[PDB]
Amino acid sequence: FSAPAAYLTHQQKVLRLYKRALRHLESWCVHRDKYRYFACLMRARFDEHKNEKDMVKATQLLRQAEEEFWYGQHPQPYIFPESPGGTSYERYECYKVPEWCLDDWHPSEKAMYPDYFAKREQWKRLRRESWEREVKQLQEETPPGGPRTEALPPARKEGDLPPLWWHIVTRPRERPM
Amino acid sequence: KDMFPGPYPKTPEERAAAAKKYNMRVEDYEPYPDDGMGYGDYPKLPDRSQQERDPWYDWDHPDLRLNWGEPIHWDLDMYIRNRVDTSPTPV
Amino acid sequence: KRLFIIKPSGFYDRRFLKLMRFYILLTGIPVAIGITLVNVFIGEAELADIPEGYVPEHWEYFKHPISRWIARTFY
Amino acid sequence: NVLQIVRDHWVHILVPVGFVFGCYLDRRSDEKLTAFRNKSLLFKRELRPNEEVTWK
Amino acid sequence: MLKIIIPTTMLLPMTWMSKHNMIWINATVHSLLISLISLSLLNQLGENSLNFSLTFFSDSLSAPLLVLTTWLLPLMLMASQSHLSKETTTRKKLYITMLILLQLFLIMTFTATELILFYILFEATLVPTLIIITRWGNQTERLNAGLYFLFYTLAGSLPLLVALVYIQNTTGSLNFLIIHYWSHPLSNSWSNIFMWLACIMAFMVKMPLYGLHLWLPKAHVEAPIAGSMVLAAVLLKLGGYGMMRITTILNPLTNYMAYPFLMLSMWGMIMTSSICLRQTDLKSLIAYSSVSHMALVIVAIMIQTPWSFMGATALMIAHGLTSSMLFCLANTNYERVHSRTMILARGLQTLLPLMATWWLMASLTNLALPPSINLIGELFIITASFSWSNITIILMGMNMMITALYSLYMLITTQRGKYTHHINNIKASFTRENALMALHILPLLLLTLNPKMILGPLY
Amino acid sequence: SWDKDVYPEPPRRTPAPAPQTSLPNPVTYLTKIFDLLVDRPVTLAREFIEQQHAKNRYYYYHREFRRVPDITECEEKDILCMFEAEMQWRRDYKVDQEIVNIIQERLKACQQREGESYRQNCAKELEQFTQVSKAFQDRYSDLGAHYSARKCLAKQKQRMLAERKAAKE
Amino acid sequence: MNPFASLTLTTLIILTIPIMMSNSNIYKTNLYPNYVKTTVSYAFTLSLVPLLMFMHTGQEMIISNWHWMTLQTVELSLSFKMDYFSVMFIPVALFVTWSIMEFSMWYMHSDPFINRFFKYLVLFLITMMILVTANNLFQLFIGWEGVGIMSFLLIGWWHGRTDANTAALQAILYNRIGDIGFVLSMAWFLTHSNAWDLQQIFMLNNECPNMPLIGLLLAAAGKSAQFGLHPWLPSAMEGPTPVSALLHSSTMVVAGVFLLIRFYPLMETNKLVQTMTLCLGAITTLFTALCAITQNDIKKIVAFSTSSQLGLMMVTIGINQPHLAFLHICMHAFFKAMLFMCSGSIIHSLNDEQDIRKMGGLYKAMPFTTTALIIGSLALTGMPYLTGFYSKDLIIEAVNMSYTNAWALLMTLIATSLTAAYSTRIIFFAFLGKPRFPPLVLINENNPLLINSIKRLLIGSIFAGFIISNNIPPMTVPNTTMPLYMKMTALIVTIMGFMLALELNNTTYYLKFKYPSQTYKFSNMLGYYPSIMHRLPTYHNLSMSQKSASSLLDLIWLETILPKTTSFIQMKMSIMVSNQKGLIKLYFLSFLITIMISMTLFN
Amino acid sequence: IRLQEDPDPEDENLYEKNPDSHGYDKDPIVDLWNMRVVFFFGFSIVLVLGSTFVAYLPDYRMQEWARREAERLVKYREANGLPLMESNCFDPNKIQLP
Amino acid sequence: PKYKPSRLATLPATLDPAEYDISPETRKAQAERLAIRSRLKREYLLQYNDPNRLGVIEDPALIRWTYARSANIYPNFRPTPKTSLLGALFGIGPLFFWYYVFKTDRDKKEKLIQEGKLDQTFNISY
Repeated sequence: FSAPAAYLTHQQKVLRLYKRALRHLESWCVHRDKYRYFACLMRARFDEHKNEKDMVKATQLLRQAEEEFWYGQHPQPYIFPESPGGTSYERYECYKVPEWCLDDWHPSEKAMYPDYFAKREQWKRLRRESWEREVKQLQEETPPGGPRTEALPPARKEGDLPPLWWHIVTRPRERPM
Repeated sequence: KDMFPGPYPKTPEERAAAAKKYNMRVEDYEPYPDDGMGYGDYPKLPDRSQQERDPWYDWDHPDLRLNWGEPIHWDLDMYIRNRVDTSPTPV
Repeated sequence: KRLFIIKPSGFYDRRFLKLMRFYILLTGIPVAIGITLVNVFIGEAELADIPEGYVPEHWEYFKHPISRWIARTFY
Repeated sequence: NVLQIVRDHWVHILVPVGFVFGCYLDRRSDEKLTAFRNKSLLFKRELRPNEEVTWK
Repeated sequence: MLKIIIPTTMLLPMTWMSKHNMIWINATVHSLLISLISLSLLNQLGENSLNFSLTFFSDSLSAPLLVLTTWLLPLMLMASQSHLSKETTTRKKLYITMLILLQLFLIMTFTATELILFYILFEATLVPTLIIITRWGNQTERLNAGLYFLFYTLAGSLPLLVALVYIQNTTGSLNFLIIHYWSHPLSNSWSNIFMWLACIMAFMVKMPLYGLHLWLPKAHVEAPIAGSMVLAAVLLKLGGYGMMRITTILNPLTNYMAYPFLMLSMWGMIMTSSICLRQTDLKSLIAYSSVSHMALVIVAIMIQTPWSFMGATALMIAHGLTSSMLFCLANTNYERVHSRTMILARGLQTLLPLMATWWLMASLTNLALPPSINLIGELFIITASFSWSNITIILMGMNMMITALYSLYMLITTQRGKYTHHINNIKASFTRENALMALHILPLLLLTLNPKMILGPLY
Repeated sequence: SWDKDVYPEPPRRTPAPAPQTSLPNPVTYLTKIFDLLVDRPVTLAREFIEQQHAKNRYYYYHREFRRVPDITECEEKDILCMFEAEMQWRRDYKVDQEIVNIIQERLKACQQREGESYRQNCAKELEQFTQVSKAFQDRYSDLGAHYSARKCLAKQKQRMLAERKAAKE
Repeated sequence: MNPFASLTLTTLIILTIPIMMSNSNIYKTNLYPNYVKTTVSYAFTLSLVPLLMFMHTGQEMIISNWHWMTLQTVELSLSFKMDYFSVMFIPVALFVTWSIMEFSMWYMHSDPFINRFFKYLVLFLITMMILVTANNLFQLFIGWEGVGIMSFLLIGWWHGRTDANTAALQAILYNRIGDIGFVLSMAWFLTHSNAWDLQQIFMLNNECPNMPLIGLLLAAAGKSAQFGLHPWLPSAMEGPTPVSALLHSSTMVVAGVFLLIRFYPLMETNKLVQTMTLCLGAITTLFTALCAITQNDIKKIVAFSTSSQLGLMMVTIGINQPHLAFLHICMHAFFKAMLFMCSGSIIHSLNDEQDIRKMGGLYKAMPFTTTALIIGSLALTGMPYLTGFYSKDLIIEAVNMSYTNAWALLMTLIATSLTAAYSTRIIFFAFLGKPRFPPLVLINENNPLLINSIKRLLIGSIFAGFIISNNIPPMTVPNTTMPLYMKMTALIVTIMGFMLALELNNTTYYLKFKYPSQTYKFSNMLGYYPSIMHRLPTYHNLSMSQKSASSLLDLIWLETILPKTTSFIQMKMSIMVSNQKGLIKLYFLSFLITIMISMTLFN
Repeated sequence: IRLQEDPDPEDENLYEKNPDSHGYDKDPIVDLWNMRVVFFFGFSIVLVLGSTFVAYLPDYRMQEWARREAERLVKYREANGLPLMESNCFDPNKIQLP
Repeated sequence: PKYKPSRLATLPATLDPAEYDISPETRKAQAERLAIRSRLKREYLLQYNDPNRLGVIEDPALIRWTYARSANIYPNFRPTPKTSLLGALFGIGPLFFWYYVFKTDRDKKEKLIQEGKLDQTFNISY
């Protein structure tokens, strides 16, 4: 994912409502041609108040649209199969094994895949070597009262890796199988 | 030892210390009402299920949708995703 | 593309299962063979009436030969 | 040497000797309780030829 | 009976004089041998009890419990090997001796012919248990838990001592055989009522009864794994055994005095299982499940119908095995994660598959999956209670539902879901742990084949 | 082998097969195949094992207990006589339970055998089981978990007193 | 008769061989699923032999091979009641399981634990066989709980998916609610008729009081997902499609109806129970079909159809027509499993797309599964001279021509139209129309396993109804003379449903977006039952458990009442006794007071 | 507040010193022997031999004897027309009812 | 129409009026909440991504939760009239209710037994 923000701007909130409204309308309009027709009509409604400048007026309109969205909410909206709430959501989660278990393999098991584990050792060394700089770099770029946002800085200088990278880089594949 | 739940905060100073202990803002922190039920100074977090929490946000504990160090609801076990859900309903 | 599949170490549980089966069968197989052999050849007993002026032993009131041996020797 | 073996594994006979001695002690108590050898009104029978006791 | 008692005593000098590298090995060997010897006692007669001597006897009630204790000792040693591996040789030998003393005391309790001898030994069991809990406990609540357990048991027992001496003075003998053959009905006088209370309350405390069960959670949670094993496998059954023995001379006053305890237990099973539903500690959940399962036995004993007693014996044996197994599994997880919070470790099924299978089978036995001896006992008790009153089925079925719910909840929370990311010390299951789980499960499933052995003397 | 008197099995009445269709009954061919490939080798193995048993022919006897004075003819504190009588009573209790079991087996076999006519063709079995049930219940019921010969004696005495009162009225 | 017993036992014993071999290398190898499938196929072929013997003569037997334990006057022995119901159902179940196993071999090919999956399928098959071939209530209960637990395991196949775990727990919960009634029935029969065997129970019970039959009804509703205990079946779609196709479409779900059918001689005696079953089944049919009308997940629609069918069987029980209900069980097992397999094929081809809204233009893309779905849906709607025609139509006829609660009959007939409606839904919105699935078309059903399994079920769905009906001996007196409109009512209602559903589907094409109606919200929210009845009770129970029991009583009052109070009293007394003053004057004055008091009191 | 050793690190995994551990102790040979002892005596002996011993345990519950005696009694009762089971567990002749 | 929230059906943020407040104090409060969250997240990540660390990362919040749920219950308990009333009515109330029900049923059955009305034709197992 991406680093979260403290709040959502009024523009961001309207965009979020726009995507939800279209998706619910698509759920209502099973046939594609039917959806495309009403999609533009709904888009026009957003365009009608695109010029709207008064924030109080715009906020008032936003409240009304969300109330309208709830009343017109599809009781059983379409959710992507691997999306949260989908039929296949978290289906392969059990097959995802953390990489640190490989270090617990018996020497016989590690002998079955010598080349892979040899390359794995290289990755282990890389993590340890860069770790000290990672923490040090974070301190340098950390504001006085600690971090106020969860966003992390990149590798400023060559030879360094982005701080706190091991888990993101070595995370389990979508389909371990 | 001081990082353990204590008695109901009486002075505002006690309330601030409790808020700091639970890693909550002093404004947000709210102890359970002093009804003698043994709740103590534990925060009265909103009674919303873990399912309501943003599924796209990266949680430290994904299955529980929780972060490390975040104050834990008193009835979390009841409000787990596998149990009672308080999410909004269309009707 | 053959990709390495991260798995928990399976050698230890498999070893436990192997050892358990080995130790169980170490005596089960002889015991099962003995049971089959005794039942096939020695067989059970017939409910004959007590002969006159005879006091059957405590093991002579049981039918299955293994049960008779157990009663006679351990009881 | 076998001596070294028994020197380190002598404690492995205590409990077996315990069982043997217990069998003896149990037998002793039974001998003390032989007061109704063939006096029960259910198992009263004449000793068979060349039988010292019924051991009951 | 000395064929079992004497080797158990001979275990102590062996353990004290065994080499530091051979303590556990010798103890386990000879404990298993002693269990094999104790297996002979299962050949109970149809009517008469096996009266070995004037002091020791056994029946179809005592023999299963004796076999259970003699079998439980080796598994306790195996479980104790792990945490007691950095202990000095003297203290390790001390722990082994405490376990051996507990086993010897329990054997003598289950075989004692004289009621006062049974009281002496059954209250002697407190000393080793207290020492084990207070000395080798891991938390700081161990001292308070030991105090609670000891004081609850003593407050129950002392009136029992007074009552037993009174019976000896009046009847003339406390031998179970004489007490049963010369039984005389009790009147409804207040003196008889208080005698009945004195004779029942101690065993009610021993097997956790709702209201007097507060000691059990503390004891089981704080005690070391072996101590919890005995506490939940034999020490609780001590109450049931004593109550079944003592009810012989407590009739017909039992009919009038059972209602309070009967209602307490019938509501307590539901209450404790509901408490299990909302527990945050694994060991506490196991303990409360034990409370409910023992309340079932309390009901069975109070009703005094033959089917109830058969089901009570079967349930006692089954629960002993299951609770010991559950505590062992929780101990393995705790040793790996160094915490007893249930929600701390999640998705262990992926990391440890075989231990997850053990968890599944143990939970299935806990919810009384047919035809496990657990279900046999539970169903017999349910039928007996239904004969007592048809309304009982409501509470009994609800309790069954809640038991299934919380057992599967435990399995799902621990052995299912997304694995905890930060926990990286979960190593592969040791052979010893798997062997412990197997030696807990296999005997039970085999016992299902021939339930007659563990169906009590009323079979 | 068993006593047909104890376990009455009405003489079998199998109807004669009278095929009216040219099509060959598959059941007949299947039964012939099953006999040849299964019954024959099974019978041969049985014969071999029976020969082995015939070689090692030994007998086991049935222990019989003499009658012992009942608890009625027993002194108040005579524990020896009381023990004898109680053991006799428990033996008789077991025998009565087994008698009930035998009659129940008869009833179940009748229910299955008579098929849809079970209601009309098992009246005798139902009556027998009812009689045995009544007798067993009157003799042994409500005694309690700690049942004893003295308890049956007390129940019988109470029953006899009630019978006397009823007859006097 | 001798081969009858031998073969009947051997089928079940052969079914156990794969489980035993799960300890060998075959389990580790990739041949284990094929070995399982071949074992099931051979067992089905063996099961055909007793079926042929029974068809020729009517041979029915009970085999009490092993004696478990004799509890005083109650003897428990493993007894297999091989009668019409069991001897006929075993082949049907085995054939369906064979087809399902082939489909699983295709569908679950990539699954890492496919061998475990097949072993679990065999385990459930064994439990269901024990349930079917049970002469003791204890043996039937073993099958009951074994089926429930195997369902628990298979539904929660994907442990990572929290929804799967919740669904499995919910299934166990509802099934246990039924098991309460099952245990009540067992206890009642033991206490009153001193027996757990069907024989003596039937013999002694000739009036069969309400209580045992009511408990049996509760258990049947639990296993057959009747109203009140219905939500578990729809939620059971979380498991893999083969699991839903085999257990929760054809074997597990029919267990309750089989329980009621097995006790038909007792059920006929009582009258209130018949009416209760009738009304309950009517409610289930109406509600489940109404919900199915507005379901966007294909598996959900099929599951609700299964629930409706089970309710129709329960209504048939209410008409005191057990054999007809069993025949319907068989036919439903034949066609509904095929429908589920076709749905699974659609899902696999469309890359886990279970929402019908994103499925379209599948009529020509998948001709074979299209034909199979068409035939199966037609049979489900009782197309004449199909498996549906030989059971459902007779059921409707019997309901109309009987002294029946009027509203129950009405609900059955309305439900019949809704049946055609949801069929039209799963045809129009999935196979017909223009494609709505994502691009990168990977549609491919050219798999021998899938084709062969669906082909076997197709041949069954087309001819098995005729074969079975024309072979089984007559057991129900027919309603020969009947008003013509009543005779054709089933077909008329089906045609009405088809026409109205197709009309509404055509209006869906019209470019007219309209806001949801309250009735549509009610139907689509499953009548709101899984919302309020899954939040309020659970919340109250858990909150009460944590507060009133755990804290308020256990950790607060119970401790305050005995230990805390006693200890506090002891502490205060200790403080009083150990005044820590230590002055000779005071305790010597106390000595003087003691002397005076003793001299006065004891004189 | 006190000069005490720092908390002992997480218990050393016995696999670290020897990959083949079986648990039990640390010395590999004694681990092997402990596992052999537990498995041999625990599984091969008690679990197998004792199970066989209790399986063929001689019937002293008098079950078969009870059934055989019941068969004899039923034969006699039916042959003589006597009721299969009487209505009194003891003879009324010897009961001196008050 | 409008949506009425309940305890088991909370009000969504989209319909929540508070979500639309753009006042400066609310923005500062949101910033402070994010700051606390970021600090805790940073600490957890630092421990979590440390190669040397081999063990469970202790979570103080979890310890506090477990302690408060069990350990701190009694210490904060006060014998208020509400607590006493509720404790009595849920401790002895159900016991007395079940006692009454069971006693009445048992007495009814015993009465039927005494008059012989109760049917026990085959009730030979109890």
